[PDB]
Amino acid sequence: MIVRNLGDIRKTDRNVRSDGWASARMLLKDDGMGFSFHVTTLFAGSELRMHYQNHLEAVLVLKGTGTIEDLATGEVHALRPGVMYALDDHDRHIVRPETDILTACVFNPPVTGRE
Amino acid sequence: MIVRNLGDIRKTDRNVRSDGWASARMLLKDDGMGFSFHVTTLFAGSELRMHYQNHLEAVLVLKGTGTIEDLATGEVHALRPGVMYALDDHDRHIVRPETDILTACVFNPPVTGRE
Repeated sequence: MIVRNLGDIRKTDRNVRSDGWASARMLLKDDGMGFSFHVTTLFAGSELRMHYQNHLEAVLVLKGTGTIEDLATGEVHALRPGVMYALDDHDRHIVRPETDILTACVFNPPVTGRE
Repeated sequence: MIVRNLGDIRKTDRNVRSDGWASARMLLKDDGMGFSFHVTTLFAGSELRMHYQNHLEAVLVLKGTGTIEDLATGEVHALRPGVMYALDDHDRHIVRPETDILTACVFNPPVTGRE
């Protein structure tokens, strides 16, 4: 069994920061689960479009509010606690946090942490 | 893109209840992501040992307190918000919620919802 704490991971190189977000990587490919599992903070005021190519991602909103806009349809979806979105390589999206947003994220295949 | 709300799913047959827990299945195998993604409530006072055979599971604690005991080692781990555990078929564990515990859970391969 693995048992790990977010607060511990946040104090390590498994916690990464970029422009507009930070993420604590709880599980990465080398943990062997066949998916990665992250606790990701999306900062207020960012306009985020990143997607790791050749991966699928699911995102559960834990805290905070904002929007996710689907550029394929023009749909603007509310983000708030309990909203989940799922993305592939073909999605064209923009995530815009109103407040900071805390999320639980899953990638398949797993993110490696080496980019 | 998929975008779905916990409150909506909870009102459907994707929300299942058993002895000691209930789960809203956000993503199942038929959603095509290659993992399932659940929001699971573990009830206060339960002593839970279930594991779906031939699956891997990761669990992030969102709310509540309790313990997870590893019968292979005798380790008793605290459950509280931000603790993540991961299990395979070989783990021998008991989860004992003190309060109700809310979790975000990932299974690989995905749960089907047909048992």
